[PDB]
Amino acid sequence: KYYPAYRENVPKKARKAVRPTKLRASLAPGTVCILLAGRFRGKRVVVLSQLEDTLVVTGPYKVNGVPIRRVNHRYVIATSAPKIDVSGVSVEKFTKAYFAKQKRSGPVKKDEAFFAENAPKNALPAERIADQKAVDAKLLPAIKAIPNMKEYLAASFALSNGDRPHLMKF
Amino acid sequence: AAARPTVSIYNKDGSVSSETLALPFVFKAPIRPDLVRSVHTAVAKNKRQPYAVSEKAGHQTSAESWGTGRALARIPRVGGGGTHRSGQAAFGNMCRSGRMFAPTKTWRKWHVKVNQNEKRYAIASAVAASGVPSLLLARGHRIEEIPEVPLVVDDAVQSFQKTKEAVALLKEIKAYRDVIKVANSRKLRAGKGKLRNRRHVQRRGPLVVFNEDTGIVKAFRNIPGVEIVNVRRLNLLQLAPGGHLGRFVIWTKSAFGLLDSVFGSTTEVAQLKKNYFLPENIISNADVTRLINSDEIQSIVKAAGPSRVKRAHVQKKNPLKNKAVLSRLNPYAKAYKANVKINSEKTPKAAGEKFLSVLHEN
Amino acid sequence: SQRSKPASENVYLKLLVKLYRFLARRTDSRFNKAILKRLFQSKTNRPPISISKIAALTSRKSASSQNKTTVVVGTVTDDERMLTVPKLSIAALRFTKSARARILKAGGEVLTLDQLALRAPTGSNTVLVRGKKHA
Amino acid sequence: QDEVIWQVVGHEFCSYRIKGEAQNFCRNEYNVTGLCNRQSCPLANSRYATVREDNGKLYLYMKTIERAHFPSKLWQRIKLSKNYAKALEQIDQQLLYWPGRQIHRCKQRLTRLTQYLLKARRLALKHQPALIPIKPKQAHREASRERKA
Amino acid sequence: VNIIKKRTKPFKRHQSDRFKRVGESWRKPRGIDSCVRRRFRGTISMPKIGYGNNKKTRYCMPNGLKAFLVRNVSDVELLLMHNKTYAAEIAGNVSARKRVEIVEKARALGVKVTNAGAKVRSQE
RNA sequence: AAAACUUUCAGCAACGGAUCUCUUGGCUCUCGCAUCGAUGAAGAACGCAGCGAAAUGCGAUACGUAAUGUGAAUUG
RNA sequence: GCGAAACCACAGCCUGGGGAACGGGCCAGGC
RNA sequence: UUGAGAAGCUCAGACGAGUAGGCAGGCGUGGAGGUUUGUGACGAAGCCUUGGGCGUGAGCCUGGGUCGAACAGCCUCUAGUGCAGAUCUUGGUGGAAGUAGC
RNA sequence: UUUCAAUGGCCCGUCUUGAAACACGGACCAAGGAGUCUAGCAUCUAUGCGAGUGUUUGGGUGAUGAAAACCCAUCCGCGAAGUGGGAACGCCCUUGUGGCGUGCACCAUCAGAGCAUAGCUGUUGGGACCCGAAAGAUGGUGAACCAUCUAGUAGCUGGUUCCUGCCGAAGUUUCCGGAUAGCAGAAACUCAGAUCAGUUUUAUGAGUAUGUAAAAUGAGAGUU
RNA sequence: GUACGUGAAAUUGCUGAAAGGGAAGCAUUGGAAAUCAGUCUUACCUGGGUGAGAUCAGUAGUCUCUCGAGACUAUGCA
Repeated sequence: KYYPAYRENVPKKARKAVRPTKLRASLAPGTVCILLAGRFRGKRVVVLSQLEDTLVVTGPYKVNGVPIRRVNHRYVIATSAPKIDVSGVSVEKFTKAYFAKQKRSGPVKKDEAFFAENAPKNALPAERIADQKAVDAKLLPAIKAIPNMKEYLAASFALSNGDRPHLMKF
Repeated sequence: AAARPTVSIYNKDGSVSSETLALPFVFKAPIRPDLVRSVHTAVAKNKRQPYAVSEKAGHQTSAESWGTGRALARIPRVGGGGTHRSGQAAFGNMCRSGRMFAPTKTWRKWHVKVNQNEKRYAIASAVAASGVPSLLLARGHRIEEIPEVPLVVDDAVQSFQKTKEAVALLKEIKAYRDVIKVANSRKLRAGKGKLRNRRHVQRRGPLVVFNEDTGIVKAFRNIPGVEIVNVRRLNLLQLAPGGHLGRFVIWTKSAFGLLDSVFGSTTEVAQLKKNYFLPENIISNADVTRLINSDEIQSIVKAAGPSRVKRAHVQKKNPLKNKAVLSRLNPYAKAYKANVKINSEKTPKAAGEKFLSVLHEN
Repeated sequence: SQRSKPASENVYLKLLVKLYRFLARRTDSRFNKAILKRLFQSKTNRPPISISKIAALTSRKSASSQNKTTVVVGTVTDDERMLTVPKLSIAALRFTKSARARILKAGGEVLTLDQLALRAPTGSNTVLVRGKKHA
Repeated sequence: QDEVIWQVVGHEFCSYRIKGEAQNFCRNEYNVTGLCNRQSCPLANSRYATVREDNGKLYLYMKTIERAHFPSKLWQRIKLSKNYAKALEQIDQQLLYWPGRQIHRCKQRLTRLTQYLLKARRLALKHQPALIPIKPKQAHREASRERKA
Repeated sequence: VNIIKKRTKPFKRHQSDRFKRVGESWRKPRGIDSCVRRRFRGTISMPKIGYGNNKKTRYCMPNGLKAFLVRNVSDVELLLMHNKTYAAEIAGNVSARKRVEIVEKARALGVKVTNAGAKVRSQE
């Protein structure tokens, strides 16, 4: 089954090497940024760290209820609000595999859930909540130190009448 | 130019004999599919009955042109009355019951001449093709278990009297696989041909070639597909059916020994054909691969270029945007120093009063 | 009918064109290029050359024909008017039956264009000849 | 021989040729590729090797120029092991000093014939619905009698 | 490798929609004073060799395969080596007795069949 | 603007007899043969069929008689 | 109640301009 | 590296209106020789279809319906071989019209 | 597929005409419906043989169709009746460069190629691409009518049936319905170290232009 | 169902849907509605266990080709 049965034209050696993504100047960690798309559109969140392509971002759980989530850097408006101290919270655990969708597996035998559809359900482990409970612990004092930050992140950004996005500065 | 010297002769029980026959020179004749199918095309026309329409069809009625300008076509319309023919047109291809354009005539050329030497060439080339097993297979013969090609049998076959004797021989030399093919292929012909005494169609079986008849014809004629012929009057209609080379031919020992007298050699005249010599070939050895890939020729050819060559310059890259291509084209961009300070701290204003006065005029 | 392939349907003529197609491009000889061009030519443009013309042309003026093969892309007919045939070596597309017998019995040999390609693949020591087209 | 055979069969008429729009195919059972080419023609190639299957066992078939006029003894046959690695080496040993294109095409056919046998075994184990023909006469009869019923 | 079709609309004969006597099959307009022949603005298009499709993807179905008409099991076995390039297409006149045996044979061969569910039902 | 009416599309029913398939017919070619009539011809008419649509057959011995042959039909 | 035939490219408001008629089809206006 | 239907494969560049006319290659029809160890009452041919596909096109393949006995692909041979027109021929059928009228 | 929206879109063929205008043909659909067969001639290609070539008037023969195939006695037809440039080759030897020889076909200077068949094309006869024009004559029936010759005669009228691709004019000099030529292709030749041009110059002359001769620019050119 | 095989087109009636200020009309691009093709994970790799059997036997026979190549038979399944 192993000797190639067909012509099997091998692809020519490509010369597209993978180089690191260059993020924007203003997408620094600790920036209060507005989510543009997704289920949390309009929510203001705090950038923890920059992943290979995306931003590992989170809004404080008790402020706007935006968990530790990845967001694409093109789908984020980086406001010029004062920075937040994020050097105090470790972000090494936020890797590609940490946010990676759990593998769709499970050796379900014939019938029962296979046919009768007694399927199981998903639930977020306490491990994710445990790490999350730490980040607001190390972030809430920082946002409380400066005024209006707690109220800022709670509100949701929106466009009013007569608002020109190209003119007005973020 | 080198071929098998002898052929083996098989017995009634399909067993080989110790006797052998030198291969006749006709099997070394050139094989000319162009010439065979050109001669076949003409010979196949030489038993055609004439056809033609009646010499008065479409003109039996009587009609005249009513005139021009009467709001109708000026074609003659049948006169009289009482019958619906009144006003109906004839004497023309378009008009119903009219003369069809250019009525077919019996003196069309039905037969076609071929030079007798071309005909002998084609039959020689068709006999040669019948000694090539690959040409037999490509023409639709089930010879995959035949002991040998050419297939020569003993002369005792020439005196078979019963068909079941002939069928036993075909089964012993594995030649019945071709007869079974012909029996299975018998279908009703498609078209109007089956209204015209062409009811059925089928394939062609082996061609049995004898020398003298002692019942071989009557013992083989009822086997579906088998055609029996005499070596003295070989037929191209039977040696290349449809114009296709490689008919499965079974020879008797006496017929194979009389092939040298029927066809002769390329240097010696045929005994049975006055002043006939086998055709010569434009090439002695017809393996062009052997000539091309020979030591004599491959020793003087220049070193072969590659096979299908690589594509150099699939896409054009601009040196003024691609720095890598610029570095290739110009091995000097690495040390250019485009901006060099010339006027450091001197800049002497050089414009005399004479020039200023001329400039500042009017 | 003369440019890139012969108009002939002869299978063996196509095998010679195939052989000299290889010889023309894999060798730097103008003989192989000239022979290949004359294989595409029609019967009208390939006149026969008599056995007498070959004998006359080889032993002409200073003669000294030595043993150079005479090459014609055409038919070598016979000239019964001449009575003594010299020892000749001719390579041609076709020989007539009388010409072939006269050449062989009177000394030398007859070759095909593929037998000569194996003897002189570059056509060295060959006398390339042509028949008169006046007709 | 071979170049004369190919001109007659490859370009005038072969009973094995299926003329398709993009390619010509070969009805010959002894063709490795199944295409009509000069290299894959079994008739025009005096030295030819192919792999074909007999009742679940793959065999290497070879013919030589010296047996060309003995049709009953033209093709020789050897058994190829069920072990794929041994089957590849069997083709290499039997086809030693043959052209690399002919060994290449025999190993390619061994892979496709091994996959087909593998797929044939897996189809036997599975339960697949049986295809039952639709009879035009019975459908017309039952449709008319149903209307009356 | 994606199949690109330069055009999907057929080329209809001019004035074929005004008359039933004039069929849709394309006929070259021989009229000299015809606006369609001279290719004015608003006139229909004509078959040109420019519309010819890529040679590599010519005769290819949208799934990437080339149709191969099959009349019996022997035809489908030819596609043993070409099952990634060709799809078996059983002829319209092949009976249901043979259509089932072609489909079962084409299943083991790993060959796609374009009309495998024709003139048959299923019985699981 | 909905209806009606008009137009377009499709379904079904009509109308028509194309296409397909065939066919005790035609057409063509070849071969064998030599045989009308005053001993009433060819043709025409009128009659006979239990009925026959005609058509065929026959002639007041009328869809035939004698003789020979086959041997059980005839038939709507 | 019985009942045709001629004719039939397709159509059917004007106003102008549109050079070759152009108005019945084209262009700008009314309907 | 397998890419020798050498009638193949492959690389590169330029170019693209077209009447009369010149040239080349293809599509389709009736019949004939060969072939497909061809298709068919488990449904041939034909016809129908807002089913699907292929081809630049002529055209071809196919699903469903209808139908009932024959038919096709490939190489070659052959010809009474391809229609929108001829105030074309034959047949059928419309608007005018339920009008003119009797 | 239907339908809507935006934008565009004059009825097809024929003849005419720069072009159109036109005038014609078209109610609709189906089926039929027009460069065919044959004799001669010439070119070209293929095939066979070749100073030869052609079996088929005929004879022999052919048991499986026997009008086929196969064979050929005597005729006869048609045919037969030196110097330069140059293809190709060898030898060098400063080796490439060139030179030294041998020199086909053909052109300049003073050692038979046919015959037969097939196809293509052109052409001339036959009905001759199809439909088209009063007839006339012969013989009959009661000036008329009918049958045949007849498919009579056509420079003229209308029509003349599938696709794609590649080339592509001229619409006029000149003599005079024409023979030329020009325009556009085919084949064979010789050449890129050779020539050429709806070219621009230089300068000679001649009268700002003019023609001629010899620099730039472009293209491989000249033939038969 | 003798208005009788198949039963096209023009044409007509009914039914349904859609459209509709003095034409239809076709082309190009989409929408809407209706309706289709049009497809799926299911196999590969790597085990281990269990038994299974030959193209495996520190095996015995027969047959067809030509020692060994195919087909089988008996036995073992290390």
